[PDB]
Amino acid sequence: AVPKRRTSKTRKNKRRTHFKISVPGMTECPNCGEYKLSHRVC
Amino acid sequence: TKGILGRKIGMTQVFGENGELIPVTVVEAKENVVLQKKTVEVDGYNAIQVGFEDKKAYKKDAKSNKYANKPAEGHAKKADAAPKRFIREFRNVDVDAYEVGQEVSVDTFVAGDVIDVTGVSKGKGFQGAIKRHGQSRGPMSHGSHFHRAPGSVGMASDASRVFKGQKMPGRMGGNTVTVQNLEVVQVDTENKVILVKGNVPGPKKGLVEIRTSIK
Amino acid sequence: MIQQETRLKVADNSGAREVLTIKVLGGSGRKTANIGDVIVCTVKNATPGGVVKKGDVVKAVIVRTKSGVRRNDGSYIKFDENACVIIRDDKGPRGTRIFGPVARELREGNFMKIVSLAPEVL
Amino acid sequence: YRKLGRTSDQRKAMLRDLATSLIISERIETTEARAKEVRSVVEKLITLGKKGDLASRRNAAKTLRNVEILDETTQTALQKLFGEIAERYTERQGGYTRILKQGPRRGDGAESVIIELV
Amino acid sequence: TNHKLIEAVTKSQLRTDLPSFRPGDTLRVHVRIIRERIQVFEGVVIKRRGGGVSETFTVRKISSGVGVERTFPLHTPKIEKIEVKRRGKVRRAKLYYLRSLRGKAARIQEI
RNA sequence: UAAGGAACUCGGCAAAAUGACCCCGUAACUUCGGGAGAAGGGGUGCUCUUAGAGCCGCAGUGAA
RNA sequence: UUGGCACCUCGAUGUCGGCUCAUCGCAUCCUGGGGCUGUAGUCGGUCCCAAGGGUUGGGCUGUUCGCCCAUUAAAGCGGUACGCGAGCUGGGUUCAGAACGUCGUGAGACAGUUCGGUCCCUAUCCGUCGUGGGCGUAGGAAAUUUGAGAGGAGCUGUCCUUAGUACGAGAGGACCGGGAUGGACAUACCUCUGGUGUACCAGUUGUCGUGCCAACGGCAUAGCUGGGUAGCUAUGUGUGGACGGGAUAAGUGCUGAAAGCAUCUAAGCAUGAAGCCCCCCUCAAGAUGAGAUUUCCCAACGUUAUAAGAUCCCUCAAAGAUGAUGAGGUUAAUAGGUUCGAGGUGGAAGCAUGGUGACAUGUGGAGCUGACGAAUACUAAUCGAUCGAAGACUUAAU
Ligand SMILES: CC[C@H]1OC(=O)[C@@](C)(F)C(=O)[C@H](C)[C@@H](O[C@@H]2O[C@H](C)C[C@H](N(C)C)[C@H]2O)[C@](C)(OC)C[C@@H](C)C(=O)[C@H](C)[C@H]2N(CCCCn3cc(-c4cccc(N)c4)nn3)C(=O)O[C@]12C
Ligand SMILES: [K+]
Ligand SMILES: [K+]
Ligand SMILES: [Mg+2]
Ligand SMILES: [Mg+2]
Ligand SMILES: [Mg+2]
Ligand SMILES: [Mg+2]
Ligand SMILES: [Mg+2]
Ligand SMILES: [Mg+2]
Ligand SMILES: [Mg+2]
Ligand SMILES: [Mg+2]
Ligand SMILES: [Mg+2]
Ligand SMILES: [Mg+2]
Ligand SMILES: [Mg+2]
Ligand SMILES: [Mg+2]
Ligand SMILES: [Mg+2]
Ligand SMILES: [Mg+2]
Ligand SMILES: [Mg+2]
Ligand SMILES: [Mg+2]
Ligand SMILES: [Mg+2]
Ligand SMILES: [Mg+2]
Ligand SMILES: [Mg+2]
Ligand SMILES: [Mg+2]
Ligand SMILES: [Mg+2]
Ligand SMILES: [Mg+2]
Ligand SMILES: [Mg+2]
Ligand SMILES: [Mg+2]
Ligand SMILES: [Mg+2]
Ligand SMILES: [Mg+2]
Ligand SMILES: [Mg+2]
Ligand SMILES: [Mg+2]
Ligand SMILES: [Mg+2]
Ligand SMILES: [Zn+2]
Repeated sequence: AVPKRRTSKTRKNKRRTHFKISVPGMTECPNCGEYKLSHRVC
Repeated sequence: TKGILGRKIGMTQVFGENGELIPVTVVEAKENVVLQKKTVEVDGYNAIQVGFEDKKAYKKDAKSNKYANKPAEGHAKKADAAPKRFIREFRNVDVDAYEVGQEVSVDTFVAGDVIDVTGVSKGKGFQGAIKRHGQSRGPMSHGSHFHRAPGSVGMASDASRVFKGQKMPGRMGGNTVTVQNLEVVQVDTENKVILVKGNVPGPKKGLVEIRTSIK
Repeated sequence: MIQQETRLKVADNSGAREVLTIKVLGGSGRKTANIGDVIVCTVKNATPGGVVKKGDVVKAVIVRTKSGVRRNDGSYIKFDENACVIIRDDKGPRGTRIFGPVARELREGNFMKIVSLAPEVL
Repeated sequence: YRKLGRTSDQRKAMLRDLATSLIISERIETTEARAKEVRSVVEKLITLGKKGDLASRRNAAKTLRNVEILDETTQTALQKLFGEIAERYTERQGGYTRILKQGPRRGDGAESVIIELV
Repeated sequence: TNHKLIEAVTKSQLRTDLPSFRPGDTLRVHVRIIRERIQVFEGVVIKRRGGGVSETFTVRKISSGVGVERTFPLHTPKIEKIEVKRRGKVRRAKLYYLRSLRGKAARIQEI
């Protein structure tokens, strides 16, 4: 129910190893010279 | 002995001699080809490799398993066969009676033959102890707050841990399963079909392996 | 599909009218019995003057069930009620008459006297 | 079929509303899952319009909402469906709608799409 | 259809001498029982279900005051013949409501 | 929700069942008021004629 | 077990029974093997080996226990905080109310009894059940694999025949074998029997709508009712464990001396259990000891671009919490639509005819139809982007 010991900085950062986001899937739009999400329309 | 690969089509029934109802599974075992012969001298054991269900030839920029990649294409061409969707090894058979590139026809088996059928059972996803392990529910009334929980998972200070092998919730199904001592009811050379008495593992279209029964 | 506490009509003239199932015989942990199986039962309701009396603990063979039975040819037979016949150790009926239809599986069970006395065997 | 986070009656009402809105406007913006269900609903309505008989009209009226459309003329959604839209799709064998993704909404990250008549 | 392979492999089992009938009809079913004799089960068709070789039908009768129901696969060779004695008038495919009725309340009008 | 029907459980807990209106009918006991809505049974739809004749459904206080 | 002691815990180590889930011991309840018998046979008594599996459903009581009813091959005895309340219950037992008996002058009390009486907690670590990512496995990659090792399974009844034979005055009634069929358990699966089936079909009540008739829609548990496809399912349909090989236990010996003989033992040689190791099923090379086979790929100046091969993204389902897996991505049937079907429902609307009317009949097995089968690019799976090796050293080699 409750933490028996406090979490060390090391353990917390190890846990957060995978807690991140990814760059979105994007492709260049030919006419406007900008970027958009793949399979999406401007 | 004997072996073949096929797809499970579905269940139906037939009427045997004296009219008894025989439930059966239809297996379509077309396009079986011996791709390789493994031997003790080279591989350390005797086996025949059988490919099943020809797939499309290699093409550039293929995006799915429908098209053979170059390693698979070379492996099949070495047998002078089209690339195959499913590849499995048979150790029960006698390798001296097969040639690389030869067809394995449904006519390999005969009605009355006793077989073992192997396949991947149907998946069920994340399931609890009641369904996955067939445990009892707690009471559904009389003040109960215990219905589908798994129950006690151990003992007290001894042993102060849960033993390996404790039955708990988790993914269910999708396991390799062998059903033993089924019978071949009918072999139909056209349509390349084998009728297996009873039922076999897996969903419809799932791959099944038919072998002569070990026992 | 007969289990402990199932109440059954009696399809004979032995005196018992309704019985209550005490035990399904034929092995440890057996839960249910069907046509041709033998049960230990108690007579809950009896008619006057019969040989079998209320409160007696007797043995009976199941002769028809609502669940019915499946035959090897893929056919089924089902009845509108659960009825049994009080028997002796020799599998002969205790009564001298049988009422209503009984299943042909009794013949395979070797309850030939009951089959003979039945007005219809289906 | 999808449940769209609603009970059966709520989902049916929302699908009728969306289909009628698409018939009225010819192009709407919604969520991806909603549009993936609305496409089937709308295409079956258009099939009924292409049939064009009285029974098909009454079956379509089972689903369409009662929304007036205002050259100062006035017609109901059912009239538009059995007139203009059916006539425009007389020669096309299915595929009367198309979905175009646009990216997440700010408020809840929902995948916004535009579904339009082709 | 069903799967083409299933239909092809079970085509030979189908019988081509069974009369057409519907629920509510009275049938005489001549069942082979074995010393091979024929026992006639006469009663009303209360249900037909399934398709192909798996199709079944159920016939109900009152035997000595006790309702009896017999379910047969449509194409079982164990049936010698089927005779349609009466053509009943009903409003639904499954006549399960007949189970709870007795006497004239269970009567089915003829066409 | 098959078949069973309290075998559950400390205990029928919970749930199921009953339920409206109209007409029949109603026990021991009683302080003669009661008990009593005892219990247990029948009828309800629609159309037409002026209580009959019809019509339809598995089902008519067809829901609550 | 009842105790003795008072060593951990009173800034808290929740007490009985039951439920759920087990796990271990063997002083073994059943089943397997064997010696003796005051073992004729069928049955028994006793002792030895043996822990593989199995070992119940009720009446009473809070009960544990115990008695009883009916079974069973058997209904074994113990340990695990009298296993298990951050898994459940809360009948009993240390609570406030009340009453009886009893004791007390009394307030109150009990080798007693009786009715009633709040069971909190979002899991950090270890542990356990599942499921992904990283790196390693001296090139990179696709597929097929060996099996070190680990897990699973392991039960048993009845009947027929041998044979009414052996044994036995008789009654009764075999071993050894050979056949058949069940109980419980496990596992797969939906053809069948049934269950469910809230975007399938139909009937029906009240009320509000769509202007009205007709036909429909909303709400009333999916309003209710009768059916029901796929899928998921057991009570339904199949299958499995009584086989065999090796080594053994208690036993039984053969040959055989010490001990001239005797002696199963001391050296030798056999035989002998449901038990051990295999045989059967499943997982398994992070087996860092990182294995094997087949096939594919081949550059230059850490950098850039890449090969075989993967992914991102998108259409999805046999897969699924998410990842992952598998089917597909235009050189395309992956999903939606469309068209034709299977199955389900059971006779649409409109019109006509008959009826005073409720309705009926005909057009017409009609109309409708989620998930199931097939055909068809009509709609959407666009363009594109990212990752991805260049094969070290030492020693021997016919
Ligand atoms: C339901 C919630 C209560 O939990 C409980 O009552 C139980 C079920 F969790 C409980 O009884 C625990 C288990 C108790 O602890 C035990 O104490 C024993 C002596 C020993 C045992 N161990 C150590 C062997 C301990 O575990 C105790 C003392 O709570 C009374 C814990 C202490 C810390 C305690 O007092 C706590 C603070 C107690 N409490 C007083 C309630 C006091 C009674 N109460 C009040 C209310 C309430 C108030 C307002 C509104 C509403 N609707 C209800 N509900 N119940 C609360 O307000 O909250 C809780 C947590
Ligand atoms: K089924
Ligand atoms: K490896
Ligand atoms: Mg239980
Ligand atoms: Mg609950
Ligand atoms: Mg959804
Ligand atoms: Mg509603
Ligand atoms: Mg049908
Ligand atoms: Mg039930
Ligand atoms: Mg029922
Ligand atoms: Mg009852
Ligand atoms: Mg009880
Ligand atoms: Mg109990
Ligand atoms: Mg209650
Ligand atoms: Mg009412
Ligand atoms: Mg002590
Ligand atoms: Mg001291
Ligand atoms: Mg303390
Ligand atoms: Mg402390
Ligand atoms: Mg011992
Ligand atoms: Mg009682
Ligand atoms: Mg304890
Ligand atoms: Mg605990
Ligand atoms: Mg007090
Ligand atoms: Mg006193
Ligand atoms: Mg109380
Ligand atoms: Mg191993
Ligand atoms: Mg089906
Ligand atoms: Mg079904
Ligand atoms: Mg109207
Ligand atoms: Mg409203
Ligand atoms: Mg309202
Ligand atoms: Zn742009």
